Amino acid sequence: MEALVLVGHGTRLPYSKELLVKLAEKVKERNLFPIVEIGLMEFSEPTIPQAVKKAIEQGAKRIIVVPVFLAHGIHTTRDIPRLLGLIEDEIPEDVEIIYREPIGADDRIVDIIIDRAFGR
Amino acid sequence: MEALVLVGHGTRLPYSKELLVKLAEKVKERNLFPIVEIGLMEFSEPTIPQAVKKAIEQGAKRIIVVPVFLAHGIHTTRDIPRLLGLIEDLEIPEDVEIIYREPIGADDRIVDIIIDRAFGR
Repeated sequence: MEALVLVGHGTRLPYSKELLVKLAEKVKERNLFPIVEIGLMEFSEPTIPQAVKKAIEQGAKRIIVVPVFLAHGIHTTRDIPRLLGLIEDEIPEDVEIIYREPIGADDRIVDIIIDRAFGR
Repeated sequence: MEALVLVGHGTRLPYSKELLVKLAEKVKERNLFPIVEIGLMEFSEPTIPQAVKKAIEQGAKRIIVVPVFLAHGIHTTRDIPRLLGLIEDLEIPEDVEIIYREPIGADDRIVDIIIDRAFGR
């Protein structure tokens, strides 16, 4: 009934898509959602529309889209919302898209940054 | 003696720089480092070279540069390392040493954050 779709930038290099895959893999083993799908905005498949369609196919009526970006930007305020038909200018059913918020300057980002400083 | 320099993409929108600022503020409040500086790769000040120079001025000899990016990419493999003179293409004293660190990557804590975000927390 619920689907989590992780969505990321995507690059020509593969590292952007490896991350999303890894993250999706880690959320799967937490057994929080029935369906979990990734979608990359550019250069790589699956594409955001592809992910959403796949989630619908597996029977989800709540599609939670989470933007895996540190900071808001044009990609999150325009590009992705369009792709999701949340903004004027992929057509869903009676299903509902719930577009969530980016990572932002979470306390946990500070935690991670500190470890990185020390090579952990 | 040691400086943490947080380095980010930078955009024409301000959100990227605000992120860096907030993070730097939080690191300051943890009292782990003497000098803490942010540098944005494009479109904004301070610039990476500016941040490194500023850190040297305040007297640091260990410059820890952390790339605040989720994933490696050309910006972290090439652009930033050039700006740091770590890779053949501003100018660093013999006294100081750059320690270029690693990105966030698919940390367990990123999964934690993602879940909270999914729930509107």
